[PDB]
Amino acid sequence: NLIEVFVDGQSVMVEPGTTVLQACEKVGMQIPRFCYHERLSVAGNCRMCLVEIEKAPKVVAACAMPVMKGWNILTNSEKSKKAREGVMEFLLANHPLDCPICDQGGECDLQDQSMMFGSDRSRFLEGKRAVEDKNIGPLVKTIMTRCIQCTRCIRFASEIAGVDDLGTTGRGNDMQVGTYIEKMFMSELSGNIIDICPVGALTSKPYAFTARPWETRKTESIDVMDAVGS
Amino acid sequence: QLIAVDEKLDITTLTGVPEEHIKTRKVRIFVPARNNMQSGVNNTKKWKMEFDTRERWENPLMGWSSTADPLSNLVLTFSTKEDAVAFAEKNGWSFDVEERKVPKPKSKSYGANFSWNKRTRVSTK
Amino acid sequence: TRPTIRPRNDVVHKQLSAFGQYVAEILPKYVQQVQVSCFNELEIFIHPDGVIPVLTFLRDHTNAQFKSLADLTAVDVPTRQNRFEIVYNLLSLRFNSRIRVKTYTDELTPIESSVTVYKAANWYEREIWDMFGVFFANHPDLRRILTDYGFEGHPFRKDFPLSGYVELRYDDEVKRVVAEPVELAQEFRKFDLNSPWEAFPAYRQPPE
Amino acid sequence: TYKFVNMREPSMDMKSVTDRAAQTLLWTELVRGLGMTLSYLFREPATINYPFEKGPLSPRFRGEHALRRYPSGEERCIACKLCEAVCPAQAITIEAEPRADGSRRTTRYDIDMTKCIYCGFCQEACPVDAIVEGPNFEFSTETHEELLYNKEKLLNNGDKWEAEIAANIQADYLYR
Amino acid sequence: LKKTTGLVGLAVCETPHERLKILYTKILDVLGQIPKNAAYRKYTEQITNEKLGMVKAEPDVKKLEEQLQGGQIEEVILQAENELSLARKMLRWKPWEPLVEEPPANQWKWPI
Amino acid sequence: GTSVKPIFSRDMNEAKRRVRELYRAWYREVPNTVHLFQLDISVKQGRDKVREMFMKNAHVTDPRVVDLLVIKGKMELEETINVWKQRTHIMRFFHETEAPRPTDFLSKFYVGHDP
Amino acid sequence: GVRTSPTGEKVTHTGQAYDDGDYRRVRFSDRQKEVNENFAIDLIAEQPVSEVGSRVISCDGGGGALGHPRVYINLDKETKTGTCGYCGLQFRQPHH
Amino acid sequence: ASATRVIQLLRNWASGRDLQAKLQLRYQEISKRTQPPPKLPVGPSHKLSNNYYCTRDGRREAMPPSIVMSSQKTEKKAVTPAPPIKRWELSKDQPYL
Ligand code: SF4
Ligand code: SF4
Ligand code: SF4
Ligand code: SF4
Ligand code: FES
Ligand SMILES: [Mg+2]
Ligand SMILES: [Zn+2]
Repeated sequence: NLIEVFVDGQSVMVEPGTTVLQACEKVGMQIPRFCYHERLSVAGNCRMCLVEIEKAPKVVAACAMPVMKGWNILTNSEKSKKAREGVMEFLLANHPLDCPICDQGGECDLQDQSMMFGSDRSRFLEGKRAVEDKNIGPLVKTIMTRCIQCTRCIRFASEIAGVDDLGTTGRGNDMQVGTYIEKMFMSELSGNIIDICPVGALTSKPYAFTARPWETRKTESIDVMDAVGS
Repeated sequence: QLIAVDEKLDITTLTGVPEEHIKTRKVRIFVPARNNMQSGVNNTKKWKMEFDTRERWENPLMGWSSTADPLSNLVLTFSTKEDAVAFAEKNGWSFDVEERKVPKPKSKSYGANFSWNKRTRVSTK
Repeated sequence: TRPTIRPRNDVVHKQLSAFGQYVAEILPKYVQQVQVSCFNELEIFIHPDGVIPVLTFLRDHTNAQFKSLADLTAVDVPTRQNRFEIVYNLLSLRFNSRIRVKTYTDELTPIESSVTVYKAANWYEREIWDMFGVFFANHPDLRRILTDYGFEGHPFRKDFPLSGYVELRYDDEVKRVVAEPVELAQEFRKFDLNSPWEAFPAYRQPPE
Repeated sequence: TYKFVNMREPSMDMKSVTDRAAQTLLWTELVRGLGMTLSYLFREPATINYPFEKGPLSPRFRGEHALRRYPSGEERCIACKLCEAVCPAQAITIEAEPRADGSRRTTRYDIDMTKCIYCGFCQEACPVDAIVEGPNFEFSTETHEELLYNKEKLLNNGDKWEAEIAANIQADYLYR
Repeated sequence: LKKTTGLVGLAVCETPHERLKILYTKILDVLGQIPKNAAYRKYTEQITNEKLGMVKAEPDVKKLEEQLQGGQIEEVILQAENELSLARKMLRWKPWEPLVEEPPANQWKWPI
Repeated sequence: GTSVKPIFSRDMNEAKRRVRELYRAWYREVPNTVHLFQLDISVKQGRDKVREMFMKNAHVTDPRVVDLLVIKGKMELEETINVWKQRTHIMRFFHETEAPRPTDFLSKFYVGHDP
Repeated sequence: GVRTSPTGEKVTHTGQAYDDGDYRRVRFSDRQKEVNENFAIDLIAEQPVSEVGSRVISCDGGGGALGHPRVYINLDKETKTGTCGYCGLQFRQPHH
Repeated sequence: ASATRVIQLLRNWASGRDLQAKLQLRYQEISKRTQPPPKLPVGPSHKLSNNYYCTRDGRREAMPPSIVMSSQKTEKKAVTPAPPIKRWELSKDQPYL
């Protein structure tokens, strides 16, 4: 049967094996996340989803930790806020200043989560990291200095598209996401990496520089290019 | 005492809208789809009523995008589908209602990435 | 100390809460709800037919001498059954305070005119009618105040378009100004500015 | 505290009564007004000899708009549309595309000077100091269309007023 | 005694105490018609008896004004008249009755 | 609510009475409006326009809506009587400078995308 | 470097030029077409390529606070120059 | 300014005040149009440690208004919105004009 957990003291009935992030979503709280995608596997590396359990001295990765009976999840606690601020601080410390020239622009998860969960000032007094851009076809434009090594594109590529030509090379702060060779990521499902990349590292090349998200009007229609009716 | 009106509410004669934009307009009541470029779901909370798209042409001078439809930018926010339907009915516009699409609950397990005998094992991290 | 955070005033908060309890006890027939905002502003939500008694009490009572009608306006919320929300802001000089009284109404339900309590209610209610379509029952002279002569529709409603439906120009054939359907050389560009990430946890609503 | 503007009362003694009677019969305060006007007549006027003498201005002055360049000659604007987003009057229209060398550069940059309120938000929001409100204000036109600027006109304004704009930005950029 | 009250249209009263006693007695007489359990009657009776006690124990007008803390004695008289008229109106209105009608399910919700 | 608060007129009979009273008030005013504003229209044209404006709301079956309509009609009349309006608005009632909008499907198809 | 269309109308730096049969060319009759003669692409081509002995360079456009936001360019791919895209400036490691 | 003494004396007699003490035209007494460069102060929240935004987030301290009374849900003394305003004291600087 369902077990009883608590989110900020509010009782929730969840199935065994449900994660902390899913319990908070069920109660109505969307925990900030970068590497977590519901359609993909659980990676738990960006560490942005760390939350505090009421009696646990250590924060837990909400996207990977299954809930136990009688767990009180403190979503808006001081420890959770400090953890989110620290993770955002590291991300933006190594992130480059490209927002005006970056197509992700006003629809960026890094920007929005920085404005909602991170600090507003920088303590980084050193130089930043620069990463050589790759070329993976005429559809996806890669500016890899903006990558946050969230491994969404790798996981999507392998699991969904059945193509394992993406991965991380090297280790440490020098880890780079790409192909390691001049190979184009050509597949019939290669725009979804543009969609799911939380930052502007992977962007649409035909759409490059043309518009900004706040200007666009969204019309909900269907697809006719095939018989799927997407 | 207090009178009773056993008839549907209709304020079209009082709103002042032209008959063309009363009769030939079909609004769309729906919950907006999540912007696929972001994982945030806070913009998919409230129902929205929006009108149908009309013609836009190019200005002969300066090449701007002209219009002739007053209700082009008119978008209304409603807390409930019933509230939006009642508003549309009392204002007399036609309406198409689309049901809210909520993601189905999914079973996620970190340990499935290292299955001993299942295909769920991942080849990289 | 926190230099960037506005300080709170517990004394004023407690005084306003006590006075809200006082008025709620005095007038149970109309007072539906009482609130005190965290920046020390008292609000009273009453039944729409209690406007005259509540305003007369808050004006003439010795402990509530709200002589001055600071403001009177309406707020349009289409998603509610009673969309229009009539707001009265009152100032008490003797006790150096302010109060707010909020009632509700829809298109076809009149609201009793409060010109017998405050004289500024005359023009304030004329403006409310002109801009929202709310009719006030016993108004000495209820007519449009701000819109053009013969203007159709009430501009401040949420469902009234920003540019309206008609525009004016001088037509030389008829030697007079004419009103023609609106047509913009450059259409107003609608921006979707809301971020999809929740900003304030304290105001989160139950998913329901 | 407070003070009374008109609460005095005149003394009813014979000398004061006679003084008031003399003021009534002999228009003393009217003569005082005449004397003040005569003083102003003999003073020096404050009129400047326009257009040969120009009124004072400051480096922060908001005038005609301009699009600037880097010293290399490359345009500063990167088509980020921050000015278009922040423009209160929606007087800026921008359309961009990748250039022949792949740069993020605008193809259309229009400012409607009959719609702009000259509020200066565009030069505040610009992260590259591309769009500026220059010092020129004598640009009245005989036709409406001449006030609908485009990218060519704004670049011409920048090239025409670059020295003064650069000097003003150097003078006032430490307050920004 | 004093030349003016400092307010335009507010005449000086040469008999403040008698007028105040008369007005407070009239207010108390009107409040007797209101039902005992009504909360308007209790508070108004309390404040009226509190203020009526001060006017009968202080013959000096200035010290009485300082005790009442209601502006000048003319302003106090005007407020007593307003309170009397309000008491009559409240006797007509009968607002001690239970709530006329509860609002709809979501009428004061915000944001919405 | 089942017991809706009436503005006045209670049922539809008194609302019709008010409609007829307002119609008489407008009808007796058209000669004065033509004379004072120096309109170039006929008195018959003004009466026909008043009749048409009354008839475009003939389908209303709600007494409150009818009461609001007659209130706004009295407002419009008092604007005309006091010469608050000009010839501009009185002629705005006539749409004298609009091209005849096509109403057939074929003409609408030819001119543009308008339904 | 301005160029002339076959209809005799100068082309702007965006390639704008009305067609031969376009009626909108009548607006320039008895008047002039506002065209800027300086092309940013040509000028930035005229600018040379810098050579610095480091894998990562930092560009701010010069002037400090008067320039563009500071960015870092990775000079690892020797087949091409690293271009700061705020100002279109090319840097290169010394090969050979 | 630049004027003859006779005209200045005539102005002083007609106006009754020494005009040269307080004129209405500016003669080199105003600050020069060129000024040394400034260096503005940085601010209170520009520290490198013990400065977390969660401890100084003004917006997140805002709270929904407290519901004092809701119909849905001894002898107490009557109260007032606030203590009555104290009488204003007449100005010692210049009580009467
Ligand atoms: S990915 Fe986001 S944070 Fe990074 S440059 Fe682009 S908009 Fe800015
Ligand atoms: S390129 Fe994008 S999706 Fe891939 S790991 Fe980097 S941030 Fe994630
Ligand atoms: S000054 Fe203000 S109104 Fe004018 S273009 Fe700039 S942002 Fe727009
Ligand atoms: S803010 Fe500056 S860089 Fe951005 S689009 Fe406007 S002018 Fe160009
Ligand atoms: S969302 Fe959980 S660690 Fe990334
Ligand atoms: Mg992306
Ligand atoms: Zn640069």
